[PDB]
Amino acid sequence: EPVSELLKNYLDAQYYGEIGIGTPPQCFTVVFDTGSSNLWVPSIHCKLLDIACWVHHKYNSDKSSTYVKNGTSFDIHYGSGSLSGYLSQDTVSVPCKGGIKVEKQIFGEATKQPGVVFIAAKFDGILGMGYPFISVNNVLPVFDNLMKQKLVEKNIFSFYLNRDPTGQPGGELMLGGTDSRYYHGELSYLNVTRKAYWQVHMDQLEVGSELTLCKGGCEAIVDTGTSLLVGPVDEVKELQKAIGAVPLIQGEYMIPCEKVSSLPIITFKLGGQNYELHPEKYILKVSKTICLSGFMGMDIPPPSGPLWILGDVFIGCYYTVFDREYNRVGFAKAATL
Ligand SMILES: NC1=N[C@@]2(CO1)c1cc(-c3cccnc3F)ccc1Oc1c2cc(C2=CCCOC2)nc1F
Ligand SMILES: *[C@@H]1O[C@H](CO)[C@@H](O[C@@H]2O[C@H](CO)[C@@H](O)[C@H](O)[C@H]2NC(C)=O)[C@H](O)[C@H]1NC(C)=O
Ligand SMILES: *[C@@H]1O[C@H](CO)[C@@H](O)[C@H](O)[C@H]1NC(C)=O
Repeated sequence: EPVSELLKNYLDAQYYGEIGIGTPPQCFTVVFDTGSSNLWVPSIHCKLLDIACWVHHKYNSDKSSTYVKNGTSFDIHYGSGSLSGYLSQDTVSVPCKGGIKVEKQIFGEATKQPGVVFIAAKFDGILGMGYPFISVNNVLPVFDNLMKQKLVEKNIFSFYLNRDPTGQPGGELMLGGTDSRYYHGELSYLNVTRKAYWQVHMDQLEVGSELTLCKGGCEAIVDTGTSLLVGPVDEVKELQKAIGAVPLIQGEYMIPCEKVSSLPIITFKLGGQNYELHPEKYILKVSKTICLSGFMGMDIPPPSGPLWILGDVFIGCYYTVFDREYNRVGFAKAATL
């Protein structure tokens, strides 16, 4: 009864699986993003002269018998850029072909995607798996709608993200259960503080034994739609100096690959349990073979911030369970090889 969704892994930075929209299903690749709450894919009704209109697969409402028109225009903004379009209603299949059919799901037909962001993305769109409180246009999210249709037993979903770039599979989303093959030991849970993002209280962050960040407590979100670990700019700048990383030309922080195994252990201490990240795990190897820091400084302003983002680096190292029945997040050491 729980549904397994294969995930592809692009350079440890993007994790996306296949879904279907319409009857017959039109296949789209989406990032299952716990940092938003809307489902949107590109539309055929984009414009010939926009470059985003030539990149990803497009929703064609003519070819769907289950399509019904909503038409309400939407406009979505965030850090990297923005997109806009109008809403539609159709059946959503997970996966595109064991699977389930979510009926009467309102989503977004993106007709304009300015910026250079979406050109870099190997995925067509986004399926938000956050709370309804951050859903633009107050659109009932996919997971909320599927639980209303009682399509899985448990009001939970779980993420395995393989941080081995060449390994297979790239990851696995588990709708309605948890996959014990992909984690050792037992799960330990944190209560969600703010039901908007998957927000969590963090007691402190220890970079070795000489630098303590998030001093006196701070707030964090568990976000599968963010590649790296993100914290306040000033705090992460201390972290990069403590590990000796220097900013490159593009902004990435680099550290010589010889010095990796001599770098301190970084412990995220939240909710009575401690979560270790050894230097081999919070430092990425990119191609030349150059080693980059897994941390990124970004000031998220109020009311949402300041926030730490436990992105794919953290989730790829700890199997994560998102639980809407008891509003809590679970962690367990992910199985490797
Ligand atoms: N968690 C998170 N999702 C992102 C940004 O941060 C987002 C992430 C990505 C992204 C990029 C690279 C790898 N993985 C990703 F998920 C791409 C597009 C994108 O685009 C959006 C995102 C979030 C949002 C939200 C809109 C309204 C609610 O607040 C966030 N909107 C987007 F268009
Ligand atoms: C989809 O279109 C409808 C009507 O064009 C929009 O209005 C919703 O309609 C429902 C029908 O029962 C009413 O409860 C409300 O007037 C609206 N619902 C909500 C949740 O706002 C609607 O906004 C559009 N989008 C969605 C996601 O329903
Ligand atoms: C989390 O919240 C639930 C709500 O009742 C409570 O039962 C549980 O003890 C809480 N856990 C912690 C660690 O505070």
